[PDB]
Amino acid sequence: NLYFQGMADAWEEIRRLAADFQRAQFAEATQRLSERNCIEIVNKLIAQKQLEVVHTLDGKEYITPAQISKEMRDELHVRGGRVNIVDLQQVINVDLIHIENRIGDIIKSEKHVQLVLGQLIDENYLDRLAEEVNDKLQESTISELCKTYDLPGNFLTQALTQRLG
Amino acid sequence: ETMTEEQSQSFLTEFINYIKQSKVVLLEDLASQVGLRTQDTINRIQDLLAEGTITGVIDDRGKFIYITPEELAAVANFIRQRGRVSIAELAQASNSLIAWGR
Amino acid sequence: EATRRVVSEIPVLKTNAGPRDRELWVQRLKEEYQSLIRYVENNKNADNDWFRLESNKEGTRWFGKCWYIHDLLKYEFDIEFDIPITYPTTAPEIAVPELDGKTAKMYRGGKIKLTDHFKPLWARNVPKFGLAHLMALGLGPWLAVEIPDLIQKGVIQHKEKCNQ
Repeated sequence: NLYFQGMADAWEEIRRLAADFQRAQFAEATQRLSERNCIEIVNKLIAQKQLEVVHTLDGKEYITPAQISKEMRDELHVRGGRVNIVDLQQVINVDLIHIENRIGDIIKSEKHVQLVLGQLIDENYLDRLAEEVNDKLQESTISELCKTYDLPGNFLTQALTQRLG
Repeated sequence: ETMTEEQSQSFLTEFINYIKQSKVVLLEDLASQVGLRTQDTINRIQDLLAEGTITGVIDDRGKFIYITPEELAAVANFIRQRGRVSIAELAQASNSLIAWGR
Repeated sequence: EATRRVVSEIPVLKTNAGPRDRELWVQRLKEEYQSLIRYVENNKNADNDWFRLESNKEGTRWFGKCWYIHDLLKYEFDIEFDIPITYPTTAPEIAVPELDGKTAKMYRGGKIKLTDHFKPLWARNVPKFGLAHLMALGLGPWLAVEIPDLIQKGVIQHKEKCNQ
């Protein structure tokens, strides 16, 4: 019929919730700046030479040079000590010039990484190559390996020179 | 009609005073206190920002915010702390990075 | 696309019942206000407050204001809608009376006309969308197209209490 159990309680909640909807709309907004304004600031900081920062290719993010250096090492860590420089553009979503501008540091600073032909190779990678290579020596031609690992002879030799033992 | 160089200049005085007292200024209230169209008040303030006579930002809704140099510094540090940060994580952060009052 | 972001933040509704369900309408209305409150709080928390709203005592009539910002200026329009009998299956029709005549994407009465994409999506989500989702996916996107366009066609003009 006309009454249903709970109807009163239900409309009491609507009396409450409707008053909340008004209170909520009368409340002041948490203030934020436009994204344009955030860019405006960063552009000044750059002018005043108070900040060095690069933008992503989609123009949605900012990244410092140091963070690039760091994310470069991260990919190396992930990829296992051999990474191609060209793939870091996509990985970091920055132009390659910004990556290329950090290579000097990566090598000199860490001292743990070297550069071969558009690719960065580190101590670890080599240490683990050597292992596999011992697994031929005690069981069985750099010529061949250079071809097996697509690595220049000059390099691999010098690197193999300081491993034996 | 258009503002005598004299009148133009009580504009800037009014404006400085509002900034000194409130830091954040709603440009429709400035326009009303000086008797200008929000339109023309905003455009005037755009020229001042271009002149370097004034330092600040107008949000997308037409409120003016002066940012202090210590703020600019904090923004720089905050970007450097984060290393990578989105413009929208910035806009979010601005509520705490910036004072909205004196 | 972008939709997903706004959608995700709004709570879904559950009760499939409209104004003439003696027993279940009030439960649908509870869900309506709750979602609405949450959308407004969300809108305030980001600095994005673009409307005001009120209902009749039964939640069958709704009326209020919205505003759009274009080139740093604010344009404010009154709005209203009646809940259909076939709600929540049938979506309510929002009217901005002040633009009647002035925009092609609108029927007589001020009844705005949405894209072809709206109806199919509303329908495949029945009964989860409600008024918050109406505001978010219907009116707002409609303003984001029509208002800029009418401004650049000189069909509308900013209004200050005033004179140059």
